[PDB]
Amino acid sequence: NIILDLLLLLLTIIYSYLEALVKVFFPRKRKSVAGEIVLITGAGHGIGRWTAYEFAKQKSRLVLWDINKHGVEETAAECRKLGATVHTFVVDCGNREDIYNSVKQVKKEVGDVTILVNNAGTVYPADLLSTKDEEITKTFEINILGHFWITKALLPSMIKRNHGHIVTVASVCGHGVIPYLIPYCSSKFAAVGFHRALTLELQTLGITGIKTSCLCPVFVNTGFTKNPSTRLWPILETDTVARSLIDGILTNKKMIFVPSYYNIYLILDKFLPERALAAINHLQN
Amino acid sequence: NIILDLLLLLLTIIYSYLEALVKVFFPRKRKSVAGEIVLITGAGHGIGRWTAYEFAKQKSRLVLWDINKHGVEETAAECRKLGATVHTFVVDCGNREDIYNSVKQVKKEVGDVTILVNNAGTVYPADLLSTKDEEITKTFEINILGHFWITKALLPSMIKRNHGHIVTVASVCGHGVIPYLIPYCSSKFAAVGFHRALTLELQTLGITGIKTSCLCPVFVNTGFTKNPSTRLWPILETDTVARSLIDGILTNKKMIFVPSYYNIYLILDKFLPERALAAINHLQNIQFEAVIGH
Ligand SMILES: NC(=O)c1ccc[n+]([C@@H]2O[C@H](COP(=O)([O-])OP(=O)(O)OC[C@H]3O[C@@H](n4cnc5c(N)ncnc54)[C@H](O)[C@@H]3O)[C@@H](O)[C@H]2O)c1
Ligand SMILES: NC(=O)c1ccc[n+]([C@@H]2O[C@H](COP(=O)([O-])OP(=O)(O)OC[C@H]3O[C@@H](n4cnc5c(N)ncnc54)[C@H](O)[C@@H]3O)[C@@H](O)[C@H]2O)c1
Ligand SMILES: O=C(NC[C@]1(O)CC[C@H](COc2ccccc2F)CC1)c1ccc(O)c(F)c1
Repeated sequence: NIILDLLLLLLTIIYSYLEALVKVFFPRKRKSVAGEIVLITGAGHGIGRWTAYEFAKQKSRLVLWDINKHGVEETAAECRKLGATVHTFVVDCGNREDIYNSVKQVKKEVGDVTILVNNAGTVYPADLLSTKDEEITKTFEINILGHFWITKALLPSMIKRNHGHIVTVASVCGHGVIPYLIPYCSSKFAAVGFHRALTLELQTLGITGIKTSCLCPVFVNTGFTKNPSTRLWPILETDTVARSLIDGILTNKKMIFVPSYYNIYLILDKFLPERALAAINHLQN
Repeated sequence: NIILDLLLLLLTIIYSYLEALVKVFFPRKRKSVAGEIVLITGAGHGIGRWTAYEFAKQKSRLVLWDINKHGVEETAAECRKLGATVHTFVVDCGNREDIYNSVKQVKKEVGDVTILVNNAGTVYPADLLSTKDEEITKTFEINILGHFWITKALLPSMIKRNHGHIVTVASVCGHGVIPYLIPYCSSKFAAVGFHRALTLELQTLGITGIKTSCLCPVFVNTGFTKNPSTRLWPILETDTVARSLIDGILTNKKMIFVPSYYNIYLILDKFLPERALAAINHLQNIQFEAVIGH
């Protein structure tokens, strides 16, 4: 396993260098998001909090949602320090009725959301037979079902004006799988599927102004899960993931992997049947 | 589009011939399923009904589940004609409490299930803004959440005996997407994710005796979806899909696409230059009755 470990380091180094080379040779155009009404769910901590900071620097109008009232007020105070106008609401993003009532409030107090970042997430790591049925339902209610209710509530206005951006925060767990996270991986696959089907349906209907982005990071140091011993993937910092997300949104990138070189592990999976799967699985344990 | 059509036709003719060549050069071993207790969900019609017929010919003991008592008893009558012992139960496979109570009944009247075929599914074709929230919940309750409850109830015995086979009936919609089927595609991606994560967790735990299979067919002529039309994929017959499934199960195949050459369309998607996606989308011309605006 020494040879495959060093080979993958070089493949990672080659991809990371060639990406930065293409980023200078063929730069992608960056749109403006100043004055857009951006709703961010799960904005009281982690990826959502630092994504709100990126949108505050971008001069957007923010609408922050979370069940953690103290947390979302801490994010809002920093966004205001950054010069942004912020509105916070305590919303359970896995409760359909709470979402619809809160959208009525956002329309009355702020206006029509133009960028939706479905970031709120939940996880209860455990093997399948050690999970609680309530936790499995909670995982689907927040990680995918809530994406349907928020998107359904906010899409009508975006379609009317032919202008919007729906961002789905999924995970590399929506493309690949990790043991002890069966319900979580299943809901993250569901999140990727929703992003892909929504993207295709907007093209089929002739709706050219509504963009879609899907954020798929590896483990991020937010406290979301206990720290692992992952030698191949990096233990990302929150600010780095929020920077990758804002860059992807401004550039209309449909699938944003963090780190971007994760796409090689995905390409290797579709061309690997099947004894070489376990060899790379033990290089990260 | 004449040039790209012949390029796709050649890649389908070559795959179908090379598969039959590998099927003779490196044949896969077919296990026996005689005497296994096989639970088939949604067995009152379509894929589930004809899969039950394949397992009846294989000499397994069948446990058929469905909300339609009339249909599941009609499938059981034919399985009995085929020489099989069959037990039917009226179970809502999207209801957690109904599932657990029914598993207690299956243990008392039949025994411990060894092969679970999570086949029951639903779909409500419509664009996202024309869907009903009840339909979105129903889609997830049956197409994925029910897979969790049934698997959780039946896995303990399989782990105790180091012997089982969990079959998840997903769709090509769990790998790719079709417009007017956003909630359905999302639920089918979740079914594929569950199959893949369950497969990996069994390996990680050292459980070697529990096999997993995932059935991913294109449109099948079962009435599930109305007037399906595909210019590049065929409109499959039910018996063909049930034959592909039984062959995959007996051979411990993890991902069963019907037709098997669909894997080329999936490989082409991961090496897609954006402008070539729309060219094959218009040549495919996927049609089916759905609620688009009205
Ligand atoms: N942290 C990682 O390692 C990681 C890996 C990839 C993807 N993700 C995904 O990124 C997203 C954010 O994760 P994070 O690491 O920033 O987590 P975090 O714990 O730092 O913050 C998540 C936030 O979501 C909020 N939230 C939870 N349930 C909610 C609900 N019902 N309604 C509203 N808000 C709710 C929490 O209160 C919290 O403020 C999630 O979707 C997660 O699955 C995380
Ligand atoms: N038909 C296709 O074109 C097609 C394409 C690929 C995948 N699939 C999948 O194959 C599976 C079977 O579909 P089909 O075409 O055989 O459908 P079908 O309509 O022929 O039969 C489905 C059966 O499931 C039963 N069922 C529905 N809801 C149930 C519930 N709550 N509890 C128990 N039983 C329930 C129905 O009563 C019916 O007997 C589904 O998971 C479907 O998504 C179908
Ligand atoms: O890395 C993420 N979590 C890490 C854990 O907190 C700790 C490790 C276990 C997996 O354990 C093993 C795997 C293989 C062999 C033996 C193990 F013990 C999963 C939970 C994580 C969490 C969310 C994500 O979205 C994501 F991409 C990654």
